[PDB]
Amino acid sequence: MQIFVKTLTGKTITLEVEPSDTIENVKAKIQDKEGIPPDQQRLIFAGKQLEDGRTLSDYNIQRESTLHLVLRLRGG
Amino acid sequence: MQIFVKTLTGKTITLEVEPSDTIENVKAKIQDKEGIPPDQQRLIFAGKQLEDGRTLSDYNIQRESTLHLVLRLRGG
Amino acid sequence: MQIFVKTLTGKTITLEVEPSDTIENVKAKIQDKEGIPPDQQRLIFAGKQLEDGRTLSDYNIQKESTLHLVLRLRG
Amino acid sequence: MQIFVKTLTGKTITLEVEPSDTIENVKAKIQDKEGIPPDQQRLIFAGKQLEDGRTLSDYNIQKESTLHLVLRLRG
Amino acid sequence: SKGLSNEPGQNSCFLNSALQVLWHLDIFRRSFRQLTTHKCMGDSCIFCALKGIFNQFQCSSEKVLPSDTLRSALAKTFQDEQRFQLGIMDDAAECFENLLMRIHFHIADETKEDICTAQHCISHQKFAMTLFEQCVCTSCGATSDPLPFIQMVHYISTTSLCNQAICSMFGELLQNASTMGDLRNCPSNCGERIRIRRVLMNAPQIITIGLVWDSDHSDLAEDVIHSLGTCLKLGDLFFRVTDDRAKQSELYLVGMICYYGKHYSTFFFQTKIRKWMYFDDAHVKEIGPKWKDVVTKCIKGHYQPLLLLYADPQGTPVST
Amino acid sequence: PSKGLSNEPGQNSCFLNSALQVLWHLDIFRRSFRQLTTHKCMGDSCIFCALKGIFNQFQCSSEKVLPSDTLRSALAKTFQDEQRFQLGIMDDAAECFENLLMRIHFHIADETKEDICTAQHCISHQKFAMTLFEQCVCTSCGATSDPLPFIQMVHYISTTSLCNQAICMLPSMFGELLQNASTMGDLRNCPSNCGERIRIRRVLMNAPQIITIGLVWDSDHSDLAEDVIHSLGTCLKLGDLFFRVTDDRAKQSELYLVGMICYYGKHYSTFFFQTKIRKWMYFDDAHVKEIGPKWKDVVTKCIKGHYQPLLLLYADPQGTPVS
Ligand SMILES: [Cl-]
Ligand SMILES: [Cl-]
Ligand code: NA
Ligand SMILES: [Zn+2]
Ligand SMILES: [Zn+2]
Ligand SMILES: [Zn+2]
Ligand SMILES: [Zn+2]
Ligand SMILES: [Zn+2]
Ligand SMILES: [Zn+2]
Repeated sequence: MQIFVKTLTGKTITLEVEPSDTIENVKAKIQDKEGIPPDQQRLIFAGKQLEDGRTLSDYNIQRESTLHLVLRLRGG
Repeated sequence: MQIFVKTLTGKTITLEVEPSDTIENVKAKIQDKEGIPPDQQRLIFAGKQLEDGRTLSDYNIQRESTLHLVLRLRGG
Repeated sequence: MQIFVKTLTGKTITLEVEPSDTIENVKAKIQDKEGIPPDQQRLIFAGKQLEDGRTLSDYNIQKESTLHLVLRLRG
Repeated sequence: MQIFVKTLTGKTITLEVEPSDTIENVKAKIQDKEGIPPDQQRLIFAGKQLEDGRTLSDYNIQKESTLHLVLRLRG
Repeated sequence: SKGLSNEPGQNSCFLNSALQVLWHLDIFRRSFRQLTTHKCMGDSCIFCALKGIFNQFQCSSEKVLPSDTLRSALAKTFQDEQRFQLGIMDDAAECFENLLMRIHFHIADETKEDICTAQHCISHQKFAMTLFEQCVCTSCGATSDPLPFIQMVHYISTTSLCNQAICSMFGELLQNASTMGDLRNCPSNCGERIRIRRVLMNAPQIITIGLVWDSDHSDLAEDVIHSLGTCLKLGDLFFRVTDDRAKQSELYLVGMICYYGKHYSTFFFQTKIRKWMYFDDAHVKEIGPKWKDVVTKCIKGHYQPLLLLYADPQGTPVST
Repeated sequence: PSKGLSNEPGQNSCFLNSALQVLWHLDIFRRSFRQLTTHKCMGDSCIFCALKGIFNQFQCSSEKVLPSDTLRSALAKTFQDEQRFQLGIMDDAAECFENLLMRIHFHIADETKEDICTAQHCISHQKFAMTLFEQCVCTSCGATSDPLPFIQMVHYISTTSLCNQAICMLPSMFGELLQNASTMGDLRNCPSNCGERIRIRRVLMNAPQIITIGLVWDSDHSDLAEDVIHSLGTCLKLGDLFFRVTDDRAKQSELYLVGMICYYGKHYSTFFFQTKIRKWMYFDDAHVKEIGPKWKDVVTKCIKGHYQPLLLLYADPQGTPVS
């Protein structure tokens, strides 16, 4: 299923994923297309922050769902 | 499989895992026993940092192996 | 551990709390700073209103978290 | 980008550098600050010696990284 | 237009004020009519009490209607926390908020992850604000851990709405007001101080604003009514708005709950008559077409608006 | 057995002969290497094969002096692209020592997907290597940096840091002295900038049975040599050598100085305590001499010759060869 990851700059990422894919794998796929280290990534869906251990199926994240990518990083 | 996780205070976390468990999978078990968020967790074995997306059998981590848990804290 | 509270004036005060504190305790400390009785105090954290009886840890209120104080208008 | 160099005397200095900088480029900056000629310079990062022709990016030298300088004694 | 009854000791104008708003918002009413399924609580069921009141609002020919069926379902549902109890005086915004929550609890399949996906849930599909808070330092890059949550009402301080007014486009006024005391140190303590950012992620078609008051006898009342705007551009209510529908969404002031001396009232725009209306429990009265009259009625009675309700003119009820 | 290694005018092999003497005289290494039958051979040029031929001569030959030219040649061919250890060119004994240990691992172990040596026959990783991680930790605010793990065969410490920390202290303290000297300049800012300062912390997670200390010199004619020699101790407590020592075998480990590669005047030589004769030997290529049974005898010679110790080898006397 193609899921949509939306970033703060406005870029709407599209990824081919399956419900088995853990949030860590979604973060990996994101790194394959943006170069953002998963340790700096935080995913958000329906106001809930998704955990890397859980999987899309655990959140009922159906196809064509839009996810929100917020980055938690340090300075300098 | 029983593997052991050494904290820097000397506490030992015993974990029941499979060779096919990923590192993010192991960090989730550590959170179940300690409440340590996985984003704070860094795991070290044989002088190498363990990558979230790779498995325990990738690093040839066997029974009774000892992993070292180092934490990244923001502080304050 | 310190905590931020957004008062009715729109300003922020700092409260010294521990996570095992009930919110009646947090309400009492707000009363010593802002002078509002706890019965007129509505405390909102992350959308939900803190129901008296729970502790600060039951809402995952860590250090430097900001509570939104709201005057209850019984009518 | 800022990196640290632990010098022959145990003192820590600061190198202003770029990820695309060859380590021979880094060795020249160390010569100007510390006076050690390049052929006598041994740069160790994470237990491994840096070999000429490579850049800081090749070794994942990032900001706040520390290079350990050892003096080469040809005999 | 109808009215609601309060016995001498009933002390129920908090419910009645909120009951009028829900009945008059076209989005909530037209949605609620296409609902024939709910987790009934039996006797302490808010849905069935609510339902019963909406049937009489549409079919009954009486001028004043009873709301005691909702008062008991509210008192029994909240008997463990001693809220909205039978006879006591309570808060109207609290009542308006817990009513929306209790509705969702009746129209949801209790998702384990607590997400709400129900296409028919009015409280989440039309009213709820899904956003997150985050501290972003633009000088050193640092960034705090994002805090996401859902709120049903956006609360803004009165001392801040007025002050920013002293300092057409009152969405920026609300955003500038809501962020007044939100200065924080940089997450990495680089020396810089930043303001907390909130960015909305969905597209609510009804935006309900809460006004935090300083006392039951506020002297800012008159100035607060003078700073209110009728047209609200959703694209400016928050630091950022992700949904494009919200980016171009303009919402009009449609209803409002007011407090005055331990009592509650409700002003509302009946679009079927193009005139603002007034409901003080059982006493109904027409105000006029111009919003200026609502202002004059309010500043003449020292009213304190507690809840402001903005509706998307091009809104839609829930869909199958 | 104490024999010499030939060095002809121009071949500049004293840096290799100095390292070779250490490896042959180190009990945990020599006995381990003898039990090693199979190896990843590189062909006619192969360090393991040249090393074995040298070690077999050290035991079976009756000649007072032996040639290292086979290992010299194999080292040159192995590092031709790096332009190191080339024929006729001087080189560094500690670099030579390090790389011999590294290539021994390449000859003994197998390439693992994650570059993790676990082979019980690898002398370098099983007995020499130190497994560490570095971290910045602030006690005041609790902030911690990302741990940086790595493996090293030699622990390098500055000679000026060593001499200075010796004056501050003015046996059973040499470990603490080495640790305070190593950490002297490792002051950094808090990872989160609370305003306080921190010291880089090094944590040893394994238990080497041979610790190789490398002295970082300021000059090739150092005027700190005498103070360095007088600052060196003969007993190392491994549990004190690093800020943290997490392995129980290493907390209890006590290692004694048995070898020392020395630099002087663009030349290299080696002192070693033969546990049999109970005396300190000295090997300068072909010249083998009896220094004496007391460490002071080595001190007197090093100070008189202005010798600059480069590698110190501390061996656990309760250590064991590879299984
Ligand atoms: Cl030469
Ligand atoms: Cl210690
Ligand atoms: Na992760
Ligand atoms: Zn019911
Ligand atoms: Zn809902
Ligand atoms: Zn900053
Ligand atoms: Zn061979
Ligand atoms: Zn090895
Ligand atoms: Zn700190």
